[PDB]
Amino acid sequence: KKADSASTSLLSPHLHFGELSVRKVFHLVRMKQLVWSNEGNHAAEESCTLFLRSIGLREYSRYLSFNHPSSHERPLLAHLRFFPWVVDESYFKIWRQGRTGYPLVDAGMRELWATGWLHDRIRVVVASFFVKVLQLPARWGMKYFWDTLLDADLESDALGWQYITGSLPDGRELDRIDNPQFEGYKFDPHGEYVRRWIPELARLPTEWIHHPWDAPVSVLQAAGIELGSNYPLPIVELDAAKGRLQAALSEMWQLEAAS
Amino acid sequence: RIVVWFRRDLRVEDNPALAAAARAGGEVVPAYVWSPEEEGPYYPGRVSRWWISQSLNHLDASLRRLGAGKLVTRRSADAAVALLQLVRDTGATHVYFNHLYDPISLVRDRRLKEMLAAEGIVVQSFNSDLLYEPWEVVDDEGQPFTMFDPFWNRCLSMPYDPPAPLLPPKRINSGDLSMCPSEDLIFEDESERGSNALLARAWTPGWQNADKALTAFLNGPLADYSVNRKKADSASTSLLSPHLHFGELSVRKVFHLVRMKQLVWSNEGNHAAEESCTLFLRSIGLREYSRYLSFNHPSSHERPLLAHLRFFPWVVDESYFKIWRQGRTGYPLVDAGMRELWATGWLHDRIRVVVASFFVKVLQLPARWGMKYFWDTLLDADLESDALGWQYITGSLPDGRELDRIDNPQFEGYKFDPHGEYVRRWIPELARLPTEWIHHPWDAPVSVLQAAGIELGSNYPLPIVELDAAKGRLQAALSEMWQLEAAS
Amino acid sequence: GAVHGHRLSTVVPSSVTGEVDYALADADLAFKLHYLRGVYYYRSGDGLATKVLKDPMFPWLDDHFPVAGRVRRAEAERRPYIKCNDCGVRIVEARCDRDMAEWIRDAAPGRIRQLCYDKVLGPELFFSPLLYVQITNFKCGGLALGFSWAHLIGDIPSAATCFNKWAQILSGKKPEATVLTPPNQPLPAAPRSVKQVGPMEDLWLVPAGRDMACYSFHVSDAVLKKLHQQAGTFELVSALVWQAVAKIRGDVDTVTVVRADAAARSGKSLANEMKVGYVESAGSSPAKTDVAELAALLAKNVVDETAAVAAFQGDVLVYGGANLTLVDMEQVDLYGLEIKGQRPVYVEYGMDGVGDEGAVLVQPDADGRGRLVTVVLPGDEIDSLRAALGSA
Ligand SMILES: Cc1cc2nc3c(=O)[nH]c(=O)nc-3n(C[C@H](O)[C@H](O)[C@H](O)COP(=O)(O)OP(=O)(O)OC[C@H]3O[C@@H](n4cnc5c(N)ncnc54)[C@H](O)[C@@H]3O)c2cc1C
Ligand SMILES: Cc1cc2nc3c(=O)[nH]c(=O)nc-3n(C[C@H](O)[C@H](O)[C@H](O)COP(=O)(O)OP(=O)(O)OC[C@H]3O[C@@H](n4cnc5c(N)ncnc54)[C@H](O)[C@@H]3O)c2cc1C
Repeated sequence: KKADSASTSLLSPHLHFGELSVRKVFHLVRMKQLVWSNEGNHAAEESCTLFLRSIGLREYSRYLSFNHPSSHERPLLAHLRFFPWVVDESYFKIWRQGRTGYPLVDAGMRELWATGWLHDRIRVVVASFFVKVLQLPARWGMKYFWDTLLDADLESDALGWQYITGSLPDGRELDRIDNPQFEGYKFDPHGEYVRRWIPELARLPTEWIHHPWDAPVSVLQAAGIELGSNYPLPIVELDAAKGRLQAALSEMWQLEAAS
Repeated sequence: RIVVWFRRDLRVEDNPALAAAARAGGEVVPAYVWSPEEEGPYYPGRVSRWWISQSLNHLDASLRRLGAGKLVTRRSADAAVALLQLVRDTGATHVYFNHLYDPISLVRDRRLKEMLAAEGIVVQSFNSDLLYEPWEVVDDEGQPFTMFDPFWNRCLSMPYDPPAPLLPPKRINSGDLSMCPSEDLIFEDESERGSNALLARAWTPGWQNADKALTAFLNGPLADYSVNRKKADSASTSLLSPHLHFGELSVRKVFHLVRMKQLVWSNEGNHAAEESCTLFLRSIGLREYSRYLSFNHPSSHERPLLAHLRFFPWVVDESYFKIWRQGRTGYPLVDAGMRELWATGWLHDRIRVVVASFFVKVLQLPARWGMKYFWDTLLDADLESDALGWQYITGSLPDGRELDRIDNPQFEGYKFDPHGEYVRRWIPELARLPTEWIHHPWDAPVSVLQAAGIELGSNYPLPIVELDAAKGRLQAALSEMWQLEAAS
Repeated sequence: GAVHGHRLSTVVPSSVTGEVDYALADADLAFKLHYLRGVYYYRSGDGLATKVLKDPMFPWLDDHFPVAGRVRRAEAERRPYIKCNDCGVRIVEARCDRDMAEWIRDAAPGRIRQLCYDKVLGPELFFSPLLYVQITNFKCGGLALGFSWAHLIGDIPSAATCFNKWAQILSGKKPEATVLTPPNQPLPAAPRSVKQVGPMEDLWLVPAGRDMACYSFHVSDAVLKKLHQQAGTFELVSALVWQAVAKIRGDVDTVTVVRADAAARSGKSLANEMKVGYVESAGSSPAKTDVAELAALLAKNVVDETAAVAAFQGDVLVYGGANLTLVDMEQVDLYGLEIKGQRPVYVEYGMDGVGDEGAVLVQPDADGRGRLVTVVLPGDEIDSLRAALGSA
């Protein structure tokens, strides 16, 4: 789950272009499991279990597209057909440039433009934020991912969005917005991920690094930060966004039971 | 019996004061007094204070492991007052310290000699900071040198070598200092402690870490120093400057260790590494020349630091100074360095040249302003070395850099950051901007800046001052200065 | 050799709650100046590193989001409420090169106060956490969890049953749901079981003046039945100390007593329905009383003042405010704090913010065989009561 280090395989774009046989990955990992088990390395043994599960998610990516493809009666994200999307090209551009004032969101949005790749958990942070905070058309941030991901994969992109929007029973809870400090603590305990991609925030102590707008002015200035000039103010506030979330979801469930 | 007064020699190896107190026979009381009010404008700045707080703790344990009760920490506004309370309180015969060379210490410390010699204390001062004493190196008429090349050429041809580094004491005897109290020193505002502690991401102050950084550089990037010393996109230099400012490392050990590496490399045919040592010692000699300048030609009133820029009409503009500190100038090489200076307390020497040259050539703000900011943000903020650097970049020295001239940012970029990887590390916004325009984005076509995802003015700032406006205003400011200068 | 190196962190609810006000009852506001200090001790610190203890707190505080809020005051036409902003609860990491076994069998003055964080609704009223958790490692490989919990948030059954839903979380079992969705709405003379004290501004702790101190004692099942051979257990070892304190100070004929009765409990997990009521020794001197009758006195001579304390408009202090007050909690799941398999070796609850009257909390032990009782006393007073109790 950590993004403050190279914790995952970074085989993502290779596997999309068939540059590496998943069957070879499977056989080699399974045999690594056997040696570690025999070496008393239980944690490492446990690790391959989860890594193969991540391989299986790519299998499930093709399963869902072969069995349950989507065109017209239930196209992808059909359940929010009736969602009141904020059509605001200004907010989209601010999300694109990583100028949203939410560090973990801005950090990952820089790396995405920089290296054409993002850690999975950061793939949800900037995506959950795009549809549950700024609440823009999910079809919009989909086309940005398509243009700026090297491992841009039709089925796996489909699965990943369906996951964060809650479009299928495995997915994530809809009327709910992740507190940034929850994200930060799971994906970035020492804030070193955004310090590396947002060197402006380097002096901000770890306690506030994922939510600078709640910091006392005395702390912001001690870190040489001045919200609005040095590092942006939160373009949309969380309270004003979960509020907007209820007003947009029941308006739609009202539209739902009306047809 | 003997007090050892620490100031900017927070080490235990090759420390002639402490090593002679221990070899006198009697006890040794090692102490440090924090008298910053005596430093006037050169009162230690924010992040330099954070270093001393760790360096002293670190030197405390070192001293205690060698048989000491403690390092006595005294507080005062006058060093003599606190020092002679201690000679009384702790009752000593002698006071030993290693003498500094800045204009403040030079006369404060001769007021201490007499002040202490009037209450019967014998005082002795030793050399802890220079290969050669400033009076030891002169020209053929016995005069000080005025340029760096003849001076360093002399040290390299001195009739004797720099004294070999002394060993540390076998152990030191302090007696019972359970009596003697130490004042809890305050180096950090409560408000700043949480951001000051993030400086440890990049640095670890201390005699012990200075020693590990030296053997890291000696066995690593020293061999390529001849060809890479100017680049800021790799760790090309020793990163020893804060350690050397606080005297946590001997320069006489560095000299001797480097001269041994050279002899071996010369016997291995490694000609490029052999010149690397020649050039790195020269950098050690620039630190020697900083002391040689502040001792032989001090700041006076008859002629101050930047005296050649007396009638220079500076731009006074607090807005510009704010943009410069925040690295939002719109010049990527400058912004990249201003971001790293704030985040780590350190800058490669050539990025110092870039950010300071930009300060007095493009924004043309009072050099004092930037000299003060440097003092609050640099971990190695060093009186004589900072003076020499600003004197060099403004052209007060005959050695120094031309006055009536602005660097093309591509000239700076190709010398210190040829692949743009320094800019891209510290300004990730411009990661996808090609090397060809990464140091002057304002010149790129819109298509190229749109491909790089850059909107000059929203994604990354516009040039706060354009080069051609800066050069026009520089000639108008110098002509204004030169018509004024003749009017006197 | 005290506990050292505190470094503090915050945890928040996993979901952001939003604009949301938690109205608190006037029974909640009645205890706004009292604070519970529960500490649980564990043989093993093994496998309970700080991230394993911290990680479950995020889902836990989505079920208990008002404890991660902070206090505000609405205007009148000033009653306080809980701002549903996720300030979170502060976690304090500390160690002690002590062996924990050594320290629990020490009868130490003020260890309750060393292993729980020292802070209350205080000068910074609007940014003061409602809950702190301090994780103290020992060189024994022991680990004590001291919880500093405001009584405004909840009673002690509420405090103790929410902390173990946390331990249910940690170990991988599913807690039974939180109940706070019937909102709290508002509603004479100073009730005698409580005590009036002057307008309390923004620091909700009454200074005691004469320095109060914690201490506690094991009363075993053997003395549990000489108790019998002389009204259930808690009001005879309540009676034991009530008079014991009475030969210490004398004017001890009034005493109020706090009840954690589950029969009056609403079912809602963030409440304040402990029941409050006077006791008076009219017949003869508690210091002159035989214990078996003041025990008999505290069972049927009980007086229900609970409804009236909440209806009090004004700041009051009930534990140790007016009379000495004994504590009814012996039936609170304190050894249900199961860290996956490990349930504690030792649990003791303290308090602060209780007036100079003192208070005694009567609560269970490891075996469910005897009781543990913590006594808040004017510190000069535990010198003698330990002698006073030593006979018993
Ligand atoms: C909104 C969103 C969009 C995504 N878009 C893509 C995409 O275009 N292409 C893509 O390959 N993955 C996509 N993913 C899945 C996941 O984010 C990446 O596969 C993973 O982060 C790439 O890093 P890695 O190769 O080091 O992963 P590892 O941890 O090394 O996983 C091993 C391999 O398993 C596969 N995999 C792992 N997790 C997933 C997953 N959740 N879904 C599908 N396959 C997975 C990948 O091929 C990956 O290389 C998306 C996820 C989300 C939430
Ligand atoms: C405007 C300006 C301000 C400066 N301010 C300082 C300052 O506050 N403190 C400071 O120590 N240096 C200062 N310098 C000098 C130089 O920038 C630093 O010495 C160097 O950047 C430190 O990095 P380093 O230790 O890796 O140097 P290296 O290249 O590894 O050199 C080894 C050592 O030689 C010494 N040295 C190298 N160059 C110089 C120099 N030009 N003048 C004096 N000593 C030198 C330092 O002690 C340094 O640690 C300044 C230069 C300029 C142009």
